[PDB]
Amino acid sequence: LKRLIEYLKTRMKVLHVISETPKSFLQHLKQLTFIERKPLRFCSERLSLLVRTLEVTEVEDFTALKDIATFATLISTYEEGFLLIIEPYEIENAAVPNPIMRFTCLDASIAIKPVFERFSSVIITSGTISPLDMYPRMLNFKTVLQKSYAMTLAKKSFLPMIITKGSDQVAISSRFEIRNDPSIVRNYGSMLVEFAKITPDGMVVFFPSYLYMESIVSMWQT
Amino acid sequence: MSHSGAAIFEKVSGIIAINEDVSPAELTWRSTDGDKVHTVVLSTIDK
Amino acid sequence: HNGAPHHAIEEAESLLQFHVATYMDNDIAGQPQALQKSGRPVKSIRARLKGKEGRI
Amino acid sequence: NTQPTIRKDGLKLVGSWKKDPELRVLSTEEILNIFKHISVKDFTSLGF
Amino acid sequence: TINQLEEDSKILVLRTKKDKTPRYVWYNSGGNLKCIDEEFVKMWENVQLPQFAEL
Amino acid sequence: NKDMCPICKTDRYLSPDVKFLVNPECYHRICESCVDRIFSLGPAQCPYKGCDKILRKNKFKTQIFDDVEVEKEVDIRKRVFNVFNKTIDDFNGDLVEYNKYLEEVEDIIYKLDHGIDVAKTEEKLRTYEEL
Amino acid sequence: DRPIDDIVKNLLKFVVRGFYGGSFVLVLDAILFHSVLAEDDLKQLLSINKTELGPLIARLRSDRLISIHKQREYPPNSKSVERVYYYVKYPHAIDAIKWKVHQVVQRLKDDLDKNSEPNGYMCPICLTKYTQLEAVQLLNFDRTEFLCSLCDEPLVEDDSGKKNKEKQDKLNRLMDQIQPIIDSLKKIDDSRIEENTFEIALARLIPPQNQSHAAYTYNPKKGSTM
Amino acid sequence: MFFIKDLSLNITLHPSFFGPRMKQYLKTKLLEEVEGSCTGKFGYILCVLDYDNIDIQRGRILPTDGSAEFNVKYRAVVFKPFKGEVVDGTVVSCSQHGFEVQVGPMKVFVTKHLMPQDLTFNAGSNPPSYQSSEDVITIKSRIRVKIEGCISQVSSIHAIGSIKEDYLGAI
Ligand SMILES: [Zn+2]
Ligand SMILES: [Zn+2]
Ligand SMILES: [Zn+2]
Repeated sequence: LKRLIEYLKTRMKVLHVISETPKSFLQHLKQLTFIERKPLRFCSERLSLLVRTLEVTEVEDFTALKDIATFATLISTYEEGFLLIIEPYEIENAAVPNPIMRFTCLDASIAIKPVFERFSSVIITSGTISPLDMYPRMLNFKTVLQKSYAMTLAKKSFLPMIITKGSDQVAISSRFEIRNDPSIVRNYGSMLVEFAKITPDGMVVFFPSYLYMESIVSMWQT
Repeated sequence: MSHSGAAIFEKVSGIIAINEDVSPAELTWRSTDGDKVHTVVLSTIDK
Repeated sequence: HNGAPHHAIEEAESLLQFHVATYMDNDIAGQPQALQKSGRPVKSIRARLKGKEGRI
Repeated sequence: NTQPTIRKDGLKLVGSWKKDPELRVLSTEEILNIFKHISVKDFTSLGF
Repeated sequence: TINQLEEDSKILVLRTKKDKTPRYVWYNSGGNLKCIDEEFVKMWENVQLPQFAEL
Repeated sequence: NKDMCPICKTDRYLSPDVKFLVNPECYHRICESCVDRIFSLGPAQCPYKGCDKILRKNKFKTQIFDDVEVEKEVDIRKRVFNVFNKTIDDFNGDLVEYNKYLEEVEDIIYKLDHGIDVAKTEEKLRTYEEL
Repeated sequence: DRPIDDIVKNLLKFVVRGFYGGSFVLVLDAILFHSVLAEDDLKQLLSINKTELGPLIARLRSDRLISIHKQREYPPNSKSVERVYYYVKYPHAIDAIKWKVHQVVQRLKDDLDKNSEPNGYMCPICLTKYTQLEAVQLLNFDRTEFLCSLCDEPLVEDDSGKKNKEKQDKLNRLMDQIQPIIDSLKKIDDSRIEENTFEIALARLIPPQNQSHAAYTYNPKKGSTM
Repeated sequence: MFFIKDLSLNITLHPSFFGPRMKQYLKTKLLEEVEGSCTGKFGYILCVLDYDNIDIQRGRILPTDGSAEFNVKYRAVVFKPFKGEVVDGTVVSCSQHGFEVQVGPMKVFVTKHLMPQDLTFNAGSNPPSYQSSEDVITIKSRIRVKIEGCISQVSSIHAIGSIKEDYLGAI
């Protein structure tokens, strides 16, 4: 485990983004540290057994070993549909480099495959699941019947509208690079004030990201 | 730094300091040689 | 090394420049001639090269 | 930058910059430093 | 007293070249006056700077 | 020190030429400039105080791991695994005996690392590499 | 005030206390305390002579420890002298100190390399050195002694290598002694330095006396095209 | 190190050798100043190959001496040392400064500072030698030495050797 951790620390000292398959990582680890895939597949089980047999009263010092065992067990058993990303900068705004290693699951159908294999009848249902044919391609399962209901309304129960331009006919967008533009923010602020003036009870506003909302609310207050 | 500065009062070099936390606030001028100390009563100021 | 006003430094470097110049060429237009103890002009290298009595 | 007019007074050179003339003696160390910065292609065009 | 305070690197004293007589006393706000050995000091005098434009 | 090389006493900041020139015999923070000064003439003892093992200049390398103990463990693992290379197919699929062989090679690697039984395990390794 | 200014002031105080004598320390501490000082103010504060400050100002100018400003002003009595203003260019001074210490440690490494070269030989009669390469071409027919080219005298052995470790010891005895300097430049390299000049130094000066003949107000001129 | 090279030499034949068989005088005088001669540019020249056909150019009479200057081009075997090369040899002389080892036609001096410290001089033993705890270095003894420096003049070559490196010394 110690030499695996030191190999990970060696791999984190990089100046550019490395995108590598788990098989390439395993080959590099074997050729640099003589660690095979088969002992890595038993890393979490062996660590749990060792912690049990040690009868440690404190486990807070060993919480970081759980992440190493998780990484060792995940990257050894899985080699298809997974990709390892090493980035020299976790956040580009920071001056000092802060490396981060992300082992992410690209194939979302892997985790949901035993659910469909074990259970014959699965009823996927959401209030706004659309389009209905995207999900059986995204996740490997076959639907016997897929359909979307339209509510029968005496009167038009909800009134949607798409606002493409502001009051002064200036086009409005929430792209991240143009968040600091005056005019779009003028249109958004005037829109929010007018809607607050005309809404009786309550009103909820949704934003694409937390940072965008922070910036726009701070300069609205400005 | 904003409350302290070098100055020439009556053709004598010295330092101007602001005593703001006390009520009334004061402007104290002290010569670098310590010859004299001049203070200002800030309540009765017109122009 | 021991510190001097810029007039003294310029004067000393002008003296050094003049000595080097008269060592290489004593007959300069618009310049004083370096003289010997007897008063005769110093025979510079250019004077030793030019003329019918020169090296050439 | 404006190049001064250079004229000789004995064993030294003096430069007078153009008035928008301020005259000063150009030291030999300054001339040596400027000659050190002359590129190879530059003085080859000058015949050096 | 000034002689004892000089060697303790507390005060800066101005002494004549003819004899070690204290005349003017300052405050040693910096470090120790004998922090560097003499043999290195002359080496510090063996180096110089080219000009104001290179550095 | 992690930053400074005590043999030449040079900080990494004003002297960027310092590098991680480690020794397989005894791992130390000696820089390349100290290596090219002392050991260019010939083999010598360890320049660090408290250590005097004889080392060669051509055996020098760079450390790939931050921890010295992990680096020497991996190098001992390389020095043992070169002749100890029996695989599953070498045991004809015998899984239990392969595990016993792996336990034995890990045990002799541990003994070479901590030096508790260095002489007997070194003799065993020397007899095994002849075969 | 600014912590980086305190660090560069302590750095400038340390380099003059070590490699320079006491009068140099007095001059540099006078400039560091009173950020803008002229010649008359420096003489009045230090009680120093004009000839005494000569070598001191020459050495601190040669190492760029003190920058000089050649501004002349117009006092009301019109008896103006071209007073020189001594101040400090903080980035220039720290760059000069960094370059000087880098050249010193490079020269010491080169001296260590030269001492690592074998002993060689030297002739006590003609006071000439001879390397080990050219000693072998000068050995006798008996293959026992190396004879001189001119004196025909047996060469004695020099000590190039016997004191080499001592140079390394000298190296060690420099480095801890230069340890506060390198540690100070870490925070300097990790922070931003504002390039001061004569106009910038007038914002942080300390008045040396009440009646100063040198005027600190800058007088611009038209027509100067330096 | 032994090489085979093509060398050109200017030979000044005296007018007394301007006979019908001048070519054989030129070839004989070529051997006497090349065979065993030491030149710092090309090393110790040992033997002249391709003696049956040697390129002899037309000689130019010197305009004030009367001798004829020929540019004789020949192929010869040479021995040129280099630094950092390992050579074998036998010791021919020993002293307190060191011992001289004979490699080819050349005598490499091995200085006292460039041996392991176990070796020390012993002038009492006849012949004088260097004695160590594991080996002795005497006259007419095989020793392998690495040349770390060679100085080449216009007519002589001297080399400096060391045995401090591993897998050197006696064989
Ligand atoms: Zn080092
Ligand atoms: Zn060691
Ligand atoms: Zn001699």
